[PDB]
Amino acid sequence: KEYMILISQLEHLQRQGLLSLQKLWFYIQPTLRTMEVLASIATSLNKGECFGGATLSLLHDRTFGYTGDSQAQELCLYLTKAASAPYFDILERWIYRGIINDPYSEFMVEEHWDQRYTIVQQQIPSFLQKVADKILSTGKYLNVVRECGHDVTCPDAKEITYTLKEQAYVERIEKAYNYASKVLLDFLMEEEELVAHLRSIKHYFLMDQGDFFVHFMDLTEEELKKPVDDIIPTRLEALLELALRMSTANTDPFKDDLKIEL
Amino acid sequence: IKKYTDQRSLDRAFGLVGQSFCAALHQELKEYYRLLSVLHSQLQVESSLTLRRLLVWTFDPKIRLKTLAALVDHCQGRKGGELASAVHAYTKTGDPYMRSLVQHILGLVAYPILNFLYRWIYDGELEDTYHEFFVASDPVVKTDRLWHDKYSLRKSMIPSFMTMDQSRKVLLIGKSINFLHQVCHDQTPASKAMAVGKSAESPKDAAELFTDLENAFQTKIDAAYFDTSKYL
Repeated sequence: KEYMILISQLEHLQRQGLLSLQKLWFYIQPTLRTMEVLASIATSLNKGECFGGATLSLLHDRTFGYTGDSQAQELCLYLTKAASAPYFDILERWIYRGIINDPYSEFMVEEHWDQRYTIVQQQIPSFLQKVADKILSTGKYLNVVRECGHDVTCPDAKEITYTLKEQAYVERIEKAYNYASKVLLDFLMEEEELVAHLRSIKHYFLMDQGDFFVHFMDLTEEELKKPVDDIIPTRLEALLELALRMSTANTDPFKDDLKIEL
Repeated sequence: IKKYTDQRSLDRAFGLVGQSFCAALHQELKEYYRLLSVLHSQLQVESSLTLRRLLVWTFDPKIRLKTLAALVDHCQGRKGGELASAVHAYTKTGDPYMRSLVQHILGLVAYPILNFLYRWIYDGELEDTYHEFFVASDPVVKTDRLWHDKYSLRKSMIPSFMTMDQSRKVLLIGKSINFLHQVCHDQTPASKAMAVGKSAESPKDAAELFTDLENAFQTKIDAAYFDTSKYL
């Protein structure tokens, strides 16, 4: 629009027509500059065939190279900022709920029990893979709390990355998945009791309180002389539950999860 | 100047400064053409058409483009660093007729150079392809730190507005800013205010202070060198 509007303005001077091959030649050398950079981005895009974050990293490389000319830097900045404000909005729409939508797989992360979000090597953000691993694990923890219920909100009311600061914005992304860990660590400590689950398994599984087991070891000397028959494993669960309450377990729903291998 | 734009066409090759110098060379090429358009409006009917009056209307571009022929005769190459020693040798001449015009180029040849600098003070994410700055960042394979110098300063491309003690100074800040990344901290030193300053400086430069501030640019980096050190 800015290119076509100068051509019409000098046509008002064409009805008073005295303009030169030289006065025109000066205005076209700035606007060959605007068009040659745009052509050389377009020529690279025909040879490239990239899309998504692979386009975002190509445009991030053009912010490095086109420095030294101020006005070639300003469009290559603006082309990167206009390619990232879609992309980091697809980031933010994956952070508040976990809405993965793919018109042509703009974002990298594809939907998989599985835990298979697996970033892609096809695409990479404007930064290196460290922020891609940081946002991948963000989507893994918000999907854990989403499995319980739909309750999380991003800590800002609006997430912006279309600003010259971008490395301080992936560090406010990292303090966000740390908080998602903390509300998962919340959900461990309130209802789930991870510490009591590891206490009820592990050192008790090596053997911690043998009075549960020496009662059961009285009943490994009468039965366990031959391999198991068809009526033997029905008795073995009857003896585990017998040896539960003769030695006074303190929490019964943490010890009924024991099953018996054939 | 037309053949210089024909040789300008690169992706961005062997220097970020080299086509930045031709970008301004397209801006001062641009100014010659507005002086051609005011001549063609003389030609048709809508003054007298003698040569002796357009001679002195081209004699004022004759002081303009001839001192651009000295700027194109200095540099055949497009590698930065030696371009910064070229325009600083042209501003040491007096007579602020073209000295204002080479200060335009001095403020713009430096503008890729100092854009390497203050971000490497502030965040330190290396962005070299052909080492347009005199500090070539990571040309040696990554090793654990035994106080080995990976950032050499390379005398062949030192800018003439950066003296000898400031060339070693920005190495001393740039070596410490990388040592605080592998300290199990990604925190920019002691505050998030080291981001704030970079943004303020970049807008200020964008609308204001076009001439380089080589006396004042060395002041607040020393007021950056002291805070990144004690936080470390």
